Amino acid sequence: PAGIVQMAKVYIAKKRKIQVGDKMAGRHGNKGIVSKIVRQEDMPFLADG
Amino acid sequence: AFQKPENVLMMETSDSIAKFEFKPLEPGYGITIGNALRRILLSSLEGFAITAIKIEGVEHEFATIPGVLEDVTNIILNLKQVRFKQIVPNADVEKATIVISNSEVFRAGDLNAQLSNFEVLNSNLVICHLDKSATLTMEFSINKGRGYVSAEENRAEHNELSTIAIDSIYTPIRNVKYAVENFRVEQKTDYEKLLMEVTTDGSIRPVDALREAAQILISHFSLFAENKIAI
Repeated sequence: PAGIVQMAKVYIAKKRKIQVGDKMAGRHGNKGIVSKIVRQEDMPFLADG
Repeated sequence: AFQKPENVLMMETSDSIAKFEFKPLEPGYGITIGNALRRILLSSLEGFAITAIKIEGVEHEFATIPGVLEDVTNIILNLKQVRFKQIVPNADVEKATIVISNSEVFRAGDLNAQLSNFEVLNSNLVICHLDKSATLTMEFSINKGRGYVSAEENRAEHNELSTIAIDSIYTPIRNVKYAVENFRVEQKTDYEKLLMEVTTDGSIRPVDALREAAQILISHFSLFAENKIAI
């Protein structure tokens, strides 16, 4: 640009996980949001552990 | 009267998978016993994993090394999955120095467990595919812990402009079973079968973990039965 001498720049990146409040969806309309991150124990577990 | 069992049998198909059976029992009582064991076993045991990495010639988690087919991200990601074992007690934390300098495919067991204090169970995992000419230097830290810890907490250890902290899943257990079914004599009842299964990583036989879980659970109930401090 004519009136300016230089332009400097930086890039900033963020590695982003999941946490409560994020949105999820599927292929049939099931919009939703994460409510609770349950520990693995008390999830309902089938007859094969 | 109290129909005490005495039948505790082990069968141990392998170094890592084992069965157990409990015989004979008073009704409605084994479900309690087993579900308590399942929770404590699968929740609160102790293990080891790797936490920190220092690669030569790379400064951050998005670089790339010349001649190595994967990113640094995938190196860290699959290094996450390598399950370990002790051979000696009292091994707190360890640092390792790998110098892969030949036309190779860099695999897990290729890690010389060069420290005398510790070893690798799963040897046959593919870390990465080098070219004919890549030279790679890596430095490890392995440490003990419980449950699960994310990365940014592991920012505690002094990145020093190079160190990259990684996630760490410490749990030493993979699968647990219990099931119950009646057994009987004619006209006289109240025989119970408990059949239980422990599937681990191989870092420890099922018996030690099962013993430790029971030790903690009894240690809890001990205070809550005898001592009776009052308001």
